[PDB]
Order: sequence, then structure tokens, then C-alpha cells
Amino acid sequence: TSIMAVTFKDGVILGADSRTTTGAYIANRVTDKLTRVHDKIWCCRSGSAADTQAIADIVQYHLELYTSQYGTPSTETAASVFKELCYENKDNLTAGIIVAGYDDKNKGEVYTIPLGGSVHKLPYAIAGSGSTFIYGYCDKNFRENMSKEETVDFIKHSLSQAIKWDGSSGGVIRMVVLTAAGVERLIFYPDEYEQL
Amino acid sequence: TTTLAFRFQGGIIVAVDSRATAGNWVASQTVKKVIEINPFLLGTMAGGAADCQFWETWLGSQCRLHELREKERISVAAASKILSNLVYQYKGAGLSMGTMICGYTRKEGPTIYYVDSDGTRLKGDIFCVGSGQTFAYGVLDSNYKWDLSVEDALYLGKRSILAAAHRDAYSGGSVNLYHVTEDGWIYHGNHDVGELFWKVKEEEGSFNNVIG
Amino acid sequence: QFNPYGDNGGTILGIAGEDFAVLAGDTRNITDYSINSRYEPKVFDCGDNIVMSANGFAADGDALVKRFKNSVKWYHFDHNDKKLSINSAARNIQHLLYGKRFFPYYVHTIIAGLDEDGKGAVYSFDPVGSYEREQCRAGGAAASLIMPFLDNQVNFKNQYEPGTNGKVKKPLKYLSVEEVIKLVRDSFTSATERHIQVGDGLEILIVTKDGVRKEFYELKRD
Amino acid sequence: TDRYSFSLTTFSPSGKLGQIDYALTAVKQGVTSLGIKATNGVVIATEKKSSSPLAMSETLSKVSLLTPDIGAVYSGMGPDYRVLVDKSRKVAHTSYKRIYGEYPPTKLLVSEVAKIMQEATQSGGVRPFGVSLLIAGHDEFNGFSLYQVDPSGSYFPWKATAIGKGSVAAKTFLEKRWNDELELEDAIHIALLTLKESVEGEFNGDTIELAIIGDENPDLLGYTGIPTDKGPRFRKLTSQEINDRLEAL
Amino acid sequence: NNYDGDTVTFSPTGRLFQVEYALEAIKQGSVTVGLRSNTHAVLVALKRNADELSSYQKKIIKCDEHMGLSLAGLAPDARVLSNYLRQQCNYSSLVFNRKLAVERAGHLLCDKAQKNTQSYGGRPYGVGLLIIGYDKSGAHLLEFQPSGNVTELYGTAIGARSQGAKTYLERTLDTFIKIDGNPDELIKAGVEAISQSLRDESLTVDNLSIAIVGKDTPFTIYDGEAVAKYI
Amino acid sequence: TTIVGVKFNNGVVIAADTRSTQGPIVADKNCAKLHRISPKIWCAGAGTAADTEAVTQLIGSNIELHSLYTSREPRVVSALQMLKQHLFKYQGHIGAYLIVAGVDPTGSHLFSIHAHGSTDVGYYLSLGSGSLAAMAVLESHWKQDLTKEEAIKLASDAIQAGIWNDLGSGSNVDVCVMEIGKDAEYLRNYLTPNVREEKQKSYKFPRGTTAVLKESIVNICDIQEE
Amino acid sequence: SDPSSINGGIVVAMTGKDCVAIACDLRLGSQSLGVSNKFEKIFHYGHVFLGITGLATDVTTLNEMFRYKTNLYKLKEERAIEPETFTQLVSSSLYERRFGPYFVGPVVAGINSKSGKPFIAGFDLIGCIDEAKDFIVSGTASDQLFGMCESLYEPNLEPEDLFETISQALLNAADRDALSGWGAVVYIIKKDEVVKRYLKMRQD
Amino acid sequence: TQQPIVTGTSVISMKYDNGVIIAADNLGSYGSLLRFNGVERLIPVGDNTVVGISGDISDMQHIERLLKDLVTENAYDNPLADAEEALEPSYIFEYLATVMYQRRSKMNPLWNAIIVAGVQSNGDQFLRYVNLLGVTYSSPTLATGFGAHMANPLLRKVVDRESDIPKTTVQVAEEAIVNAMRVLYYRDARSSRNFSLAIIDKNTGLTFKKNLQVENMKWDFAKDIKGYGTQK
Amino acid sequence: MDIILGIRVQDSVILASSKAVTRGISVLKDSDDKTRQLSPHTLMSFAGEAGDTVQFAEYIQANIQLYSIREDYELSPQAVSSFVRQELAKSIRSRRPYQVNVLIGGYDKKKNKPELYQIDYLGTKVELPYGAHGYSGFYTFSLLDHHYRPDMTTEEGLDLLKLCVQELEKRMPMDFKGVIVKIVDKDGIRQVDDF
Repeated sequence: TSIMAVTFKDGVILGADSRTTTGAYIANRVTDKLTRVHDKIWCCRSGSAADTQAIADIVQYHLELYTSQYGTPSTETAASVFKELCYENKDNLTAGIIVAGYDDKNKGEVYTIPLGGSVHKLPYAIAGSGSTFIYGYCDKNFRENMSKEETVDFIKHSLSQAIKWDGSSGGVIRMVVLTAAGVERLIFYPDEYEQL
Repeated sequence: TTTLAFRFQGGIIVAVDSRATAGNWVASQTVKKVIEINPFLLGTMAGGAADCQFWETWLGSQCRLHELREKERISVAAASKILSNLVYQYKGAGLSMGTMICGYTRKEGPTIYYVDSDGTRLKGDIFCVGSGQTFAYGVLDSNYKWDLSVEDALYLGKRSILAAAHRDAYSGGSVNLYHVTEDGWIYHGNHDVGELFWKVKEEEGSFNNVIG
Repeated sequence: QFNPYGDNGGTILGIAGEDFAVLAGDTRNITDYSINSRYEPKVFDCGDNIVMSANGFAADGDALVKRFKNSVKWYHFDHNDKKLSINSAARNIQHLLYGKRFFPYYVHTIIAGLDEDGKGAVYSFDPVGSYEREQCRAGGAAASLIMPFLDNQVNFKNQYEPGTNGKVKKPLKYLSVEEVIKLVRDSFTSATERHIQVGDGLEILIVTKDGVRKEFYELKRD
Repeated sequence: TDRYSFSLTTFSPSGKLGQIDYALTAVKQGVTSLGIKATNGVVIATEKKSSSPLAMSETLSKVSLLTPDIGAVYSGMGPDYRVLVDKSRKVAHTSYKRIYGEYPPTKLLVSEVAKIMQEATQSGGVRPFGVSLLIAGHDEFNGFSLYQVDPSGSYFPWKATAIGKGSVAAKTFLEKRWNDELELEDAIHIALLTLKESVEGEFNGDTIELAIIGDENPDLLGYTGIPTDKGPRFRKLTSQEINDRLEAL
Repeated sequence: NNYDGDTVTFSPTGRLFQVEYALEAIKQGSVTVGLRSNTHAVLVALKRNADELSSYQKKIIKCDEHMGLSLAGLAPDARVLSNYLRQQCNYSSLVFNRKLAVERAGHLLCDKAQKNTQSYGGRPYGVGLLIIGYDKSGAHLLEFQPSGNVTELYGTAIGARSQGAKTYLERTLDTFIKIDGNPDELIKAGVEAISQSLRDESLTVDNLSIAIVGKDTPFTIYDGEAVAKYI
Repeated sequence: TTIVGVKFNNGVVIAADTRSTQGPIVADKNCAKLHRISPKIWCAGAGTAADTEAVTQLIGSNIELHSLYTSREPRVVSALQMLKQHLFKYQGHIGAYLIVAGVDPTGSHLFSIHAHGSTDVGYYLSLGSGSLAAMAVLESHWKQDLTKEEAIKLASDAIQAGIWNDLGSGSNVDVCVMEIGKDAEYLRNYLTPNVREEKQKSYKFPRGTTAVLKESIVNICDIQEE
Repeated sequence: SDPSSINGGIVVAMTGKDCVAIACDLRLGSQSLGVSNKFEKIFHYGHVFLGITGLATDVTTLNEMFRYKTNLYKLKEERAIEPETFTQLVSSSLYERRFGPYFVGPVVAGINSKSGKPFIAGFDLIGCIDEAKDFIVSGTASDQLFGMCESLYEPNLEPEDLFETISQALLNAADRDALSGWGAVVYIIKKDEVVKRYLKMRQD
Repeated sequence: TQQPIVTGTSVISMKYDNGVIIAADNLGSYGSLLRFNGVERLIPVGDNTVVGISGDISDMQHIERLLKDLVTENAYDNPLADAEEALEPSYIFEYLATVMYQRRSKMNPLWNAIIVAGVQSNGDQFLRYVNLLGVTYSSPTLATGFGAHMANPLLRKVVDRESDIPKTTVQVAEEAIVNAMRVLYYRDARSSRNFSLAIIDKNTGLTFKKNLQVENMKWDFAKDIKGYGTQK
Repeated sequence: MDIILGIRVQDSVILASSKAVTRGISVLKDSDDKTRQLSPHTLMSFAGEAGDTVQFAEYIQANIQLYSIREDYELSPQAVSSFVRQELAKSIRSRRPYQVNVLIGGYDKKKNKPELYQIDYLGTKVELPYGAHGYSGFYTFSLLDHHYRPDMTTEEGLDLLKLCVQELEKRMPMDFKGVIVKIVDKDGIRQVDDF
């Protein structure tokens, strides 16, 4: 399973596969790993499936209230919420979340949280378990500050490699684009990158 | 370790050895294992050093406190059945005990009780406790007499520990004697095993595994 | 997993004098084959003429020493600046040990000073409590090298007169504090050679009724 | 916080609890409500009233469903009715339905709601409820059955009864119109008609709420295909239906 | 009316009457005078026995090896606070390796007194403490009210007939601060000060109790033959 | 245990087997396996047999509460989010794997929920031991936009794949078809395969064949009074 | 070993037309040693019959548990509890102790007084209601019972055809099982009349 | 239980006459993958104390949280607590110690090793060590982790005891720490070229020099070696 | 473990318990009683796990006597057994069990009949005309089917019991140093000094 997020000039573009294997039998193959936790701050889930979803519901409860009392959260804020649930039940709740989002004041930001629960800011992130095959590809051909067209190909091309080398990554490539223009979903079916 | 007491018609001779260990080596040989609970009750330390030393001193808190409330010094039986109840809470918490509370009262005579880790409470009139309890029994039980003298009962005590000291690896050091009368315990001195061994052998013409 | 106790080595030797007390211990501080520090005490003054050393595993050593120096303070506060005996210090220490008996302390603790006869005492404890008044006793790693030697020279153990041939025991010796100090450094010089957990610095707290003296002397550093 | 742990329901010197009597006073201020138990149904009727005509009474419930067989109707305080309907629903499911797999008999649910009344005379810091409920229902063992729960905490089974501000007039009219045999169509014809000598505002189907616990419906059950289950015997009648039957008085 | 037996109720004149009544607990207590400089602070206390066979009541309480409190109110109430100060002094040493600051120790004190004046069944503490201590900011003298208000002063007094001591100090204010490195005189200026609160009570070797704190002296209480060289 | 839940254009159809097992032995040739949270929220359950029946009965309880406290229809999500939350606390010590299906005012739905609190959404999901087999048939015949008369056939042939090839599955095939703003129809015993032959003889016995040692009559009645 | 095979026990139950019958063995063992040939595993609350298999002590605990719950039902609602209503209470009591449960396997057998239908139901350890209108078998000779019972049984039997079938079904598994047998009691439950008939059978 | 997940490398350090040097590198390895680069492990605290943390990245972040609260805590009440009752190095130490012990007892440890490097208000040096066992000690040369037996030997060859701290100047110490990063960098398989460095002086304050690289490496010899022994 | 047989003849319950108590490697005491008088006509004998036995025998004797002084009417054997059954049930659900097997004999003065009862460590009450617990059980349940007859007198029953003991003495490889016999009958609770 491969999850990623990349920062670019107009904001941040998120990227996921859709295969969730358990064992040898693929339970679901159209999984939507890209979750809205506010309305301009979306996340990416990887790892132990029930334990990531449980946390996400609680983070959603935290941010819906945060909005209603104190004002709109930031990428920073949301990631922090996430960390402190993984950190304080860090023996039994096993979660890798990439919190990506578009602020109207600081633009796109990416945070990566691995399984211990430590935040780290990054200009693109990769976490998962199918992202150990594309580590060297993602760093060499990535550029900070790419225009829009470029970004969408960068994340496609990586996931295409992830699909190829990792059999726990597959199906549709889902991308959610977070920008000031708004919130736009793109979907790329297999022939469209298996062509390359 | 080897600790014993036996009633006879003068009261109770309590005798213990004074060497203890940890590992396969002599940690101490200065240790006294006869813990005064009261000045009318003697208790013995065998098994775990800490646990026996701690509780038997706490029993003497509850003995002292008994005297004040009822205006009357406690029975031997009442002392043992405080300790048994307490201990039994700490069962399956790793707590090892292995004590006898011995007292002379005027309404029970000499009495010995054995208390256990498990929380058994047994009465009886010869009780030998320790890793060397097998070797104390022998000599005690072959020359036990109820109708026995006070000179002779301290020497029967002396000798049950000196066999035990000899054959058991972990006993040794010194032998302690106590004659428990009605008016509290009298201490009947300290006999180093080093010095004691060869005097008993010269007197009785016993010991003849051991060169001489 | 987690493992919750270690060992930080070193050794102590408490010698109860006849009118003095001495409490010595090496100050070598180690973990595994590493030498953490050349010098870092294992003998602490607690004041009110009682010295204390807990040697074994360091982390317990620091905390149980610490919880003793408060039990000193609170005693002065609520019993109104009465003298705290060595004898009353001991009983007190036993509850501190025993308080944790299920996740227990890991240090052999030896105290020394002068009590209410003016005679040297050393009290040594086992890790889950129990204590005994001794004339000499060691604790720590290297303790079984130091002990059978000390028994030889102090208590004259197994030495008989010359020409008697065992019929008479060798007569006891009245000691002075310099006679003893000579003997402490030498027994430690041996242990340092022949064991790897001893060395560097030797720190000797002496208690006399005139105050508590601290005398440092070096060992070999290896 | 709390620092009250003593009752404020107390006996008077000539006997009788003062507080349970006062609470019963607040009930006879309220609306007029009636229940008539027939041989094939129970019909209940109450009158709906609002702050203003700009207030709707179609989004307010003065008849509630507790279980699919046992309904409620009140005279007394609106607020007290609200909480006491919800706590009954919660205890109907939790103290019998889970365990016994079916919904409670009418008697058995009545008995349970009577202890809630009791703990608001008893226990510190609380005052009694200020509603008298009729709890009409149907169970398999008492047939159709009518009870009247009061703030006292006691219940009495009835044949037909009235509570509210018109209670004394109502029951004198009900004495002469209860018959041994009453059909469900006849029962509705007495209950609207009684309530009409206790109305002085508007009389329309939008101001008169009527609910039958008649006989069963396999059309409000929501499914078909299990013949064990027979749907709600409770069936609240919309404003229009009630209105046809007002023109047929 | 019932505003006076309820600690939770105001008072149309904008007070609470209970804290006020509690402030009168200090007036019926005994007198004490504190004066401090930049290197040494001093408490000079008048103990007061009941009758001829009775002992004299200690009025300087050792809080630490560098901190002391003295009561002037009611004794039973002072025993709750004395522990509290000790508890937060050992916690500050234990955790943060810090000999608990005098000024911060006042601020803890406030909130213990406040939380029972906010709460019913509670009461303000009737005692009012003068708290000396020597930290890295130098010597300090705090006056603690039953109100929970703490104030920092060159020298003050509380007790009975306290106003006359405040006067002796208001005059002699600019003498003792410029005394530094001479505890002998600092002790002497407070003996004269508490002598203005007497009314034929005199000062003997059983009446006078002085305790000092230094930059070169710990906490010490003098009494008996040790205050007999300062009569 | 083969349980399909197939979404279609106007609704959802969920069908299951009638076999309940206890170990390798077939407890019951026919038993219900489709249960009813709410009249518009059906569910079938796979995994551990007791913990299917009770967890349905229990979130069943709280939704019925909740639907009447809100004076509105109980939504598919309402059920889903309580199930989910409840199962996570015991950290996957309660063995249930439910296909949850239903219609509500805000459309047709179909969910699956694992014993911890993963939830997935397709337009066709299956859980059980039959899951594998069921799923195969669906992916060949299935398309987007199926009619009712289409849907039911797809559901039936899907469970029959389950019966032939899985051994935890057998006997009759139950269906429940739900369409939006029409009554939910329970067609228990829709399609019966494996109809039991006539036994070769009767194994009835004349009177008196077995031996009695003693007899008595024992009373189930209350005490009477003459 | 097995916590439900350490004293054995079996219960068989069958329906007929207008009648039910239930039956248990009378064996209480402690492992290999037989202690008793006269311990019941069937009890009766009213006209409902609850046969309980599995671990020795939980048969007895559970009998006094439902004794408590049946009293409060009858007192409030002023009738004897029906078979169908009771089955739901047997399920919930097991499930309350979901972890570390009662290591039993009861059988509910009655004839409803409100509809006149034979009605039977079963339970495992945790308790899943097992509908039938055939028969339900439970215990430690239950593998044998499931085969044996099905083979003789013809759908619907007369009240005293039913005594010959359920008696043979019980005998033949019980003498091919080691922890079952050793004297047995068979009940025939008609509308209003229950007869308790002990059986002559192999004691060895 | 808690066992390491993401782990740093080593923080290394020594005393000199007028202050202390302490340096650490910027690494969070997640075992085999060296996954976080440019995530700093030295945390300056106060204005004269740098607290260099090794071990867990997760845990470390949450102990930076408590240090920041502690500056907020000491500032409160008192305006003279930022001048003469500031957070001393022995203070920052004492709280970190006490936290470790208490977490060790509940058997969920905060898995870190810390050096608390500073200079007192008195002008004394302070370099003191704590780890996750709860063990404390001071030395003239100190190092966490792997560096406690790699880097520590080289550093300890400049200052051997407590009478060569006066004789070791700011320029010999600077060199030794540079050198020891490079010695680690060869023979330690979790390391990064980038490292942060603090220098604590008792007259120029704390200087926080970031983003040094290791240079002057040896590799020139490696064209000579061929095979393992049989191949030449 | 230790011997523990009951045998209920038509006018008396005859219980017997072993003398020897072996805790450690060595018999420490050779005459200890393993019974407690609950009520004047109700007797409870015990053997089981060392040190649970003392606490569970004395606990139940406090509660039964309390109930007896209350109503001044002692509870039936039937009742005693059930209360006994109840605690052992509770103790295996609890954190650490009492594993103490007991034989309860009593004369019921209300049926005017002697009655015997067996309650195992799990808590199963059973009426039985003779019973046994532990390994002791294995050699005497078969020997007792041979000679027992329901209508026996007490002195017949004592020689049967000395037959039972004799069989144990050889075939058991564990010493018990003979039994102590105690009879429970309607004239009180008596002892026999013959083995």
C-alpha cells in the first residue's frame, strides 16, 4: 500500500492507491484512502486499518468543535491532534497518517507521522509499505515548486512504479487536489498509466 | 538453615543456627535468627530473610497494642492467628514465610505454633524448619523425652543443630540456645560451631566420619 | 520489550570500628565494558553523624539515598530536634526498602556511624529489607574478594598462637583509625587488580564523634 | 456543585405529604385529556394549544409512542411530559426488551414508570413530577388495558377516565356514555364528543389530536414476509382523518 | 444577619464579613515584630504563657534550613499551614534542585487560603504568618493575611498593639537597611521595637525568642540563654 | 456461510444461506441469519454465531431509541457509526463480520464492517467463509445499472456458488429485497436446492420395545384447593 | 481437559405432533471415576423444561439463577412464563458473562399455552438461539446424537411413538460414549401432563 | 511495554576551561531506512543550556513540549526569575531525571538519553548525563548511545580527569568534537553528514552553529584493496 | 491428598479423616484434626490445598454458627450443603480459587434421618449414601459397593470402615498413619479411639 502527498506552487496534491490486501485475498479494491477531516485539510491513511479509522473519527470530532468555538484549524493544528492520539496509545493503535492541507495564509504543508507518533514537516511525504520501492525515484526526480501539470504527473508516475513493484498496491490511483480554487477529485484508471 | 523448638516439662527450648547465604557462598555468619516479637514470645527467621524479619516485628506491634486494650498479655494462640490472616492476603503475590511463634502462658503452658507461607497453622510439640529440617529431626526424635531435665533439654537442642550444621551445607556459624520459662526467655549463650564441634566429639566419642 | 533493572557495579566495605566507623567504597562508575566516569561518589553524607552508601544499580541508589535524606529532615521537624540514632536510622531504612517488595530495590545499603554507646556500628541490608548489625560487611560486585581478607585481619579468624597448635586462639587487637585506613586501601588495591569493576578513586568517609571526615586517596586507573 | 442530599418532600403534622399534593395541583391547571377503553381498542384524545397561532402544533407531540403497542397522553406540564416520555422509552428497552426479546406488557411498563415517579418524591434534591399520564396500551394477557399514572406514584386501572381542568364535568358525561360493550367506531364517537364540552377555543382537526390503539396494521410495519410480527397497534391519526369524524358528529 | 455566619454570601456593603472577623483573630493573638536588611532578616517574637505554671507558647516555627514562619493569630490553624510550606519547600528541592524561593512560596500560600473562603463549610485561616527566608534574591519578609493577600516589606508587625511597632520601624527604617554584615545590631533594633508593644510584660530569658537567617548563617532559633545577650 | 450484498439501481438486495453450524456438525438445516436492526436496515452476519445474534440485537436496541427520539426514519449511517465504535473498544474480542445494507431517505447504501472497525463500501461486498466463491460469480455477470428482476437472479446464483463449493454453507437460500420508498420484502426460503430424498424405510417401533424401570407422574401444576 | 467434558452429560430433545419430550442422563463423574448415578440435569420452572449439559457446577449455578428470574417474572405479570419468552432470558444470562462464560449447553423445551405449538430451542457456550422443529441435541455425545436421532425420526410422531424413538436415540449414543449413560430419565410432555419415566439400561 | 521505533544516533560532548561543547547529528532512522534527515536533536533551553537528546524521536518531541512549559512556569510570579533565578543547567537536569525515574516505575519508560550541557551562574561547568534506566552521573567527557564507546575514547584522550579541564582551551576542544563526528561517521552505519553544534562559553553566551558537514575524509586507500584474500 | 470417606448407615453418618499432615518433605504433625463442628449435629471434614483449607473451614463455621444463634434453630444439612456449594462456585470466578473438597455429614432432626453430602472443589453438591474425594476415593468406592447395605447399624458400619482403611493401607503408596473416626448422630458428635 502506497500513500503520498507533494507540495507545489498552488498548494498540495495528495495521492493514493486503492488496494488493501489482507493476506492473499484483496478485501477491497476501490478503497478511498483519502479522507476529509475538515474541508480543506484531507488526510491519507495507511497501516492497521481499523486503528487508523478509529483515530480519524476522533480527530474529526476535535476539528469540527475547534472550528465551531475558536476558528478554523491549520495543517499544523490538525496534524497535532493526530499525533497526540498515536503517542498516548502508542503500544496498541498503530497509524501512519499523512496530513496534507491548503491554508489560505501559508499555502500547502505536509506532515508525516510514522507509527511512534512524532510529527515532521516535509515538502513531500511517502509512508506506507509499498513506498520502499520508490524512495530513490521520489527524491531524484522531485523538484520543490512545480507547476500543476507537472505535479499530477510526478505522483502518477511514482504510484505507477509502486503498483509495478508492490502487489499490496493496486487498482485506481486516486488524487485529491487542494488549492485556493478549491477541492477537485481526479481519478486515473489502470490503462491510463499502464500505457506508459 | 535449620530452626527448631520442642516442648518438654520445663517449657520450650528454641535453638537455631546462625549462618545464612546467598548464592553458593556465605553472605553472613553474624546473623541472629531469633527475632523477639515480645519479651514472652520468640520467633524464628527461616526462608526469606526480609519477609520474616518485617512481619514478626509487626506482629509485636499488634501484641503490644493488644495488651493496652484488654489489659492482659496475649495468648500464644492469638498471636499466631493474627499472622496467619495477614500472610494469606499475600498468597500468590510471591510471599514466603516460615516461622514458629513460641510462648509460655499460664492458661496453655508451653505451646509451639508453626506458621507457613501458605498460611497453614499447625499446633504440635516438635517442629523443625529449614533446608536442613531432615537432619534436625533425627537426633531430636531419637532422644526426645517429655520427662526431661532443663540441663539435659538445652543439650538435646544444642546437638540437633550441631548434627544439622555438620551435614547441611548452608547451616553453621554458631548455635543459639533459649530456655523459655513463664517469666520470659533467658538466653543460654552462644556456642561457635568451630569451637563446639571438637569438644562434643572429645566428650561423647561421637563423630567418626570425621578424622581426629 | 523492556528490562527495568541494570547494574552499575562498584563495591563498598563498611568496617564498624571500636570507637570510630569507616565507610569506604570505590567511585568507579560503569555500564557494561564502558567506564562512565572515573570519579562519581558512592558514599553520601546524610548529616547527624550517619554516613550511607547504596551501591549496586545506580538509579535505585540515588532515589533510596534521596528518600533517606528527607526522612532525616522530617524527623528533625516533627520530633523537635531530638538526635537521630544509627539504631533508629536502620529500622527506618527497612521500611523504605520493604515499601516496594513487588518491584524491588536493587542495592545493598550499608550505613555506619556511632550510636548511643559510642561504639562503631555498621548495619547492612538485603535488597527487599532485613538488616543486621555487623562488625564488618561488604556489598557490591567485588564484595567476596574483600570479605574473607577483612575477616582474617580483624577478627583473626582461624589464627591460633605459635607453639600451642590450636589449643589457644590468637589474641584480639585494639584498633586505631590509621591502622584500619591502611588496611582499607590495601584490600581495595587487591580487588582492583583481580576484578574489573573496582578502581580509579577511593573515597573513605570516617565518622568520629568530632564530626564526619572525608579522606580521598587514589587507586590505579585501568 | 451538589451540596443537597435531603428531601424536600416532607410529611405535614396532620399527616399527608405536602409536596405530592401540590404537584397534583399543577396538573389540574393543564389541558383536558381522556381515555376510553373499549372491547377492541383504546382511544385517547387531547387538545392542542400553542403560544400564538404563528406557533405550529403539528411539530409538537402531545401523544407519543413508547413501544409499538403502548402509547401515552397527558394532562399537566409539557416539560415534565417530555423528560418522562424519554426516560420511559430508555427503561422499556433496557430493563426488559433486551433480555426478554419482546416489548413489555402494558401492566409491566406501567409498573416501571411508577418507580420513576417515586424517586422524585424520594431522594434528595428533587421535587415530584407535575404530570398525570394516561398510559393506554395492549398486551396479550390483559387484553386491552387502561391505566392512569399520577405524581403520587400509584396507578389505578380504569374503564374510562379524565384528567385536567375539565375533569369533573368529563367523567359525569363519561359515566352515562360508558357501556359494557363499546365498538372502536363508537368509542371515538364518545371521546371526541366529551372533549367538545371541554373546548372553548377552536374546534378543528388541527387543534384536536386523537390516537387509537385499535387493532393491528401490516402496513406501518415497514416490512412484510415475517407473519409472526404484526405491525403497530398504535396508530396516531393525522388532522384530516379526525376532521372527517368531527363533521360526522 | 445571616451574611455573618455564611462564608459564601455577600453583604450589601460589598464585603465578606468572615474574612474580616478572621482578621480580628490576629488582634487578639500575641505580638511579633519582623525587620530585615539586604544580608540578614530577623524575627523578634514575644511569647505569651497562660499562667505561672504554664510554659510559653513558641511563636517561631522552623520551616526549613533557610525559611521560617511565625504565627500571631491562633495556634491550631497555623499547624495546617506550617506543613504546607514545608511540603512545597521539599517538593521544590526534590524535583527542581531549587531551594524554594521565598517570593514564589507566598504565591502558593495565597491560593490555599482563597479556595476555602470561596467554598462553604470552609473558612479563611484565622492565622496570619510573617514569613522570612534567604534565597538568591537576598532576605525577604512577607506578611500573610487571613485574606490570602501577601505583601513584601522592609519591616512590619502584626498581633496585638502592632501599630506602635510599625511606628518604631517607620522611623528607624532608614537605619537598619544600611546595616549589613552585622547581625548583632539588627537583632538589637527589633528588641527596642517590640518593647513599644509591651504594657509591663517585660522581656526575660523565658519570654524572648529571636530567629535569624543570613547569607552565612542558616536558619537558627535562639531562645533560653542565647537571647540573654540581646536583652 | 455465504452472504452477498449486491447494490442495484433502485435498491439493494442482500441474500444469505440457512445453515448454522457448530463445529463440523450442522446444528440446524434451516435457521434465520438475516436479522432486523430497524425495518429499513437489515443485516446479515458471519463469524461467531452468538456474537452475530447479540450485536445485532443490541445496536438494534439503541437505534430504535434513537429513531423515535428523532421523530424521523433511522439512517443507514446511524447504525454503521454505532456498530463501528462499539466493536473497537474490545479491540477485536467480539467476533462479528456483518454485511450491513439498507435504504433510507438519502438513498441506497451497502456497507461491510470488520470485527474491529474497518468499514468498506463497494456496490457489491461479501463476507463469510463463502466470500471468496460468492465474489467470483458477481464480477463476471455484474454491471452497473441492474434492474430488480436482474438483481435477484444475480443474488441467488451468487449464494448458490457459495453452497456448491463452500462447506460452511448449504441448504436453502434466503433473500431480502429493499427498494427506496417501497416496503422491504422478506422472501425467506426463496430458492430451495438440496431437497432431502425419501428415507429407505420407517424406523418406527411397536409399543413396549424399550424397558422401563419405573414410571411416575410429576406435577407442573399449582397446588389446588377443594 | 475440555471444560465441558469432565463430568460428561447429555441432553436429547425431540418434537412430535402436539407433544415434546426431553431426556438427560443421570451421570456425574469427576474425570474417570463415577461419583453419582442420580444427579438431575433437567429442571422445570412452571411447565417449561430446561435441560442443562456441560460442567458440573455451572449446571447447578445456572439452575438457581433461572429459579430467581422465573420467580420475579411470575410475580409481576401474574402468569407462568411461556417457552418462547423464556428462551430469550436463557440467551442473555449466558451473554452477560460473554468473557469467562458458563460452560453449559442448555435445551428449552415446551409447548406454548397461547398457541398450542411444540416449541424447542438450543444454545452453545456463548449462546446462539438455534431454532428447530425437529430436535436439538447437546452435551458430549452430541456428535452421535445428531446422526442417530435424525435416522430414526420421522417428521411428526404420536405421543407414545415419541417415547420409543427418543429412548432408543438416547440409549445407543450413550453406550457408545464413555462419559454418558449410567442410568437415564426420559420425560413425555404433553399439554398438561408430564410423566417422568426412568429407564432400565446398561450400568456397565 | 514501549520499545524503540524511530531512533537517533548519538549526542557527544566534553568540558573545557570556560564552558562545554556539545554536538549531535540530524537523524531519525526507522531501522534500515534513514528516513528523516534535517530533524535536529539538540534543543536549546533557557539561554545557556543545550539539552541533547538521543533515542526515540517520538518521545523526544514530547519532552521538548515539557521544557517549553517549564520556561513558562519559572517566568510566572517573579520578574527576577529571568536574571538570577533563571533556569540553571542543574535545574533543567533535575526535572529531566525525575521524570525518567517515575516513568520507569510504571513500566512504560520514556526511552531517551540526555546530556544537559551548560554553565552555572557561578561560572562552574555542568555536563551531566541521564538515561532511560534512570541512572545519573557527571563526567568531564560524556556521550550517548553508540558514541559512549566510540566517540567517548577519542574526546577522553584530550581531557582525562578534572585537572585538564583548565588546560583545554576553546580551540582544542573545537577540533576534538569535529574529529569525533568524523570517527563516528566512518564506523557507524546510522549517521549523517549534517550535524548541529553548540558551543557554551561563560563570557560570549550560547552560540548555536547549525548545518555543518563533516569533511577531510579518507577513502584514498581503497583503490589498493581487491578481493577478500583468495582473490588478488 | 489425605483420606476422607463418608458412609451413611441408617442411624449415624461415620466420617473419617487422616491423621498425617505432610507439608514439605517430612510429616510435621501426626494427629491434627481436619474437621470443624458447624452446628451440634452438623460436621464438615476437609482436605484439599494446603493453607486454603484452614481459612475456608473457619470462614464457613463463622457464618453457619451466626445463623444458628440468630434463630436458635440450626439449619439442616440440606441448607449447609447449599451454602457451601455457593462459595466454591464464586471462588473459581474470582482471581484465586479455594480448592478445598469437603464431606458434610449431619443428622437432620426435622426429617429425623441421617444424611451425607459431597461438595467438590468446583462446587457440586450430591446426595450419596457414601462418598470420598481425591485419590483415596479409587480403592474404596468399589469395595463399598460389595459390603454396603442400607439398613446397617453403627457397629457393623465401624468394622466395614476398618476394612476400607486396611485396603488403603497396602495399596496406597502414601502414608496416612490410620484414620481418626468421628461419628455424627442424634445424641451429638462423638469420637472413636480405635482405628
